[PDB]
Order: sequence, then structure tokens, then C-alpha cells
Amino acid sequence: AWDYDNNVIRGVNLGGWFVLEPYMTPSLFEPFQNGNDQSGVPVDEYHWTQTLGKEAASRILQKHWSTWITEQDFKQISNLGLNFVRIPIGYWAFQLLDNDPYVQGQVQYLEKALGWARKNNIRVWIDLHGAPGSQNGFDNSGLRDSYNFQNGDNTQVTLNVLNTIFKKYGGNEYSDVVIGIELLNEPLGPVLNMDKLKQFFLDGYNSLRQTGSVTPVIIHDAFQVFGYWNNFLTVAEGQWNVVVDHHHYQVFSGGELSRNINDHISVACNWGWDAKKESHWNVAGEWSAALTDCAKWLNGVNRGARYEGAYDNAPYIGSCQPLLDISQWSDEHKTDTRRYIEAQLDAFEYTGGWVFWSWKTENAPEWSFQTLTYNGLFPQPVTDRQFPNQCGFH
Repeated sequence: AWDYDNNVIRGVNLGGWFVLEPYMTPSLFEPFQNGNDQSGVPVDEYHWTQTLGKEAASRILQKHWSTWITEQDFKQISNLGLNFVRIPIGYWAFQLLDNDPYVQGQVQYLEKALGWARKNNIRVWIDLHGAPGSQNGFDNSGLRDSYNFQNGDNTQVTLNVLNTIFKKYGGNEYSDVVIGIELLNEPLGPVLNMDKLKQFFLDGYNSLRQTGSVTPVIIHDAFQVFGYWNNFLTVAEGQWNVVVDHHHYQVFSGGELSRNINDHISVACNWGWDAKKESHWNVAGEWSAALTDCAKWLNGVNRGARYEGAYDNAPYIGSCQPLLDISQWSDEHKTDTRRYIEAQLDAFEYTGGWVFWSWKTENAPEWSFQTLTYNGLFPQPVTDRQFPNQCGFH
């Protein structure tokens, strides 16, 4: 359904749909705010569903699930020149642990989305974005500040959920739409046992193939250096149809944020040069236009921004207020952003392609493909260049 050697992935993530992220849909979290006090806002989906109870959580999510992404967005994605979508989903859509507060029902919408993808000639990756116990402690895993994916039976339950995803979506029914099943989004390499993580990856790889599936297995890089996975899941060991997913951003640390625009572009070009050297097919599964960490709650509910020196002990760079609204952006920030997007697009098209995070946000412009495209900051057509050849690839 896809030629990783010849075609280039040009997609967007359908984030904030099946896994709630506070910075993407702040209106679902804001009702819990007491005036200016943010101490009572649930910090993740786990706490959001627990605080609401099953009845209200199901009513609010059914409304979110049915309106956040619909068939019209798939038509729009296709009309903009995109050929792929990445769909994050948490383990709770398939199985609940005893005492889990999550509600189900996401599957019905996942299946509707696969038919919309088919109708619009869009290919997809199904991404297991959150595992039981949390694989990274991020709010996008469903459970913030916990790192227990490798404790107790959490790894085995993840494998059972993947077996379900393998039997339903890795067979012949969706062979023309599904071009990858991503085993686990962002396992936080530095706090996990890497040997157990590789064993988990190998177990998922073997389990999928054992079902008769030929679907590409996508492994996230677990924040390891470029080339680290060169010797794992290789054709020399009879392991094939494997893709490495790299996520790239330059706003999650004081050092990265302080770079001038030329240095940000140099780093983006370098991502293109180093990925070219890897031996596995690779795709930049997540990246954005963000040059700051100013979007409200991007670092998590009740956490400020490093950009204005209000978090993770970073120095003050500038005020975030003026960057919250794209209509207030200075002419220089608009040019810097377009330059940054074009450098990234060239670097990722140098290898397997790219998937922007994300299609839409309620009001965070740096993270919304729709908003940037409508304001002329994201090239349209996507091959358009106002700043051609900033990297000099050969």
C-alpha cells in the first residue's frame, strides 16, 4: 500500500482526538479552574476521567470524538496535498486495568477514520500512544509523572493490547490503508531498562508477523542517538518491514530555546544529514513550527514556560503573551517561522518524509497545521519554497 523506498510521507498527526492533551484542547480542562487557581485542574486524561466519573466523562468525550475530527478534515487533508495521517490511541480503548477510570468507545471512531482515509486516498499509522503504568510520565501517555510500564504485569498487558490491534488492523481488511503499526510512542529511554524495551520490541515484532501480517512495524527511537537502532531488527536476521520513527523539536530546554534562527536551521538541516546515514527506513513522525514553549500548558497543566523563564530553571528570553495570537506576530517572527518550516521539510523529505504534530489545536498556532497553512506560514503547495535550499543536501 506504500513504497518506503520510493514515496515520501507527507502527513499530519490526528492528535488530541483519542488521547486528551491539555494544551491542544484547553476548553475541556478550563472549567475546573477556580478563578486563577490551577491547582484543581486534572493534569491528564487519567485524572480528568476520574474526577468526572464515568457518566459525564462518556458524555463529554462522545461529543469531542464526534466533532474534533470528521470526514471533512480527511477531505481537507487530501486537498492540501497530504497523503498520510498518524493516529495516536491509548491502551484503554482496548482494555482496562481493574480500577482504571478511563471510558471506552474510541474504536468505533478509529474504524470510521480508516474508512475516511480509504475514501480520500490517505494512508495511516496506528500508534499505541499510552501503555499501562505510563512509558514516559508525560501527560500524552494518559498518566503524568508515573514511569511504571516495566513494573508488574504492565509490559504483558501492553503486548496483549498490541495483539488485539494486530489481529484487527494488521490483517487483510485494512491492508490498503494501514501502512504501519507503531508499538509504543516515546518510551523514555533514560529511565527505562533498555534491554527489556528491546525484548518488548522484538516480542511485538514476532507476534505481528506470526499472525500472517506483512504490515510495517514502527519503532520509536526512545530518545536514543541517531544510529543507535542500526543493529536491531535487521534484514541480516530475517527481520523486515521495519521503520524507525524520530521525533524532532527544539523548544524543550533552555539551551535549545536560546539558539538564534540561523542555529535552529542548522540543527534542522543536521537532522536530515544524520538520518540519511541510518540503515533503517525512517520518518520524522512528530515535529512542529514551534520556536518557543509558550502554548498554555504545553509543559503540562500548572507549569509555565521556559521561554519567559517561568519553568525548568531557564533564563528569560521574551514574553509569551504576544506570541499566543498569530495575528499579533511581528513580521520577523513570521519570516523566522516560515524559514524554520522549510528547513525542516527539506531535511525530512531527504529521508522517509514527515508527519507534523498536529492537524489542529483549539488555539495554539505553532502546533496547528491548519492555522499555519491558512496564514501562509506553511507552504501550500507543500513543495513551495520562499527560502530555497537552506541546507544544501546532495
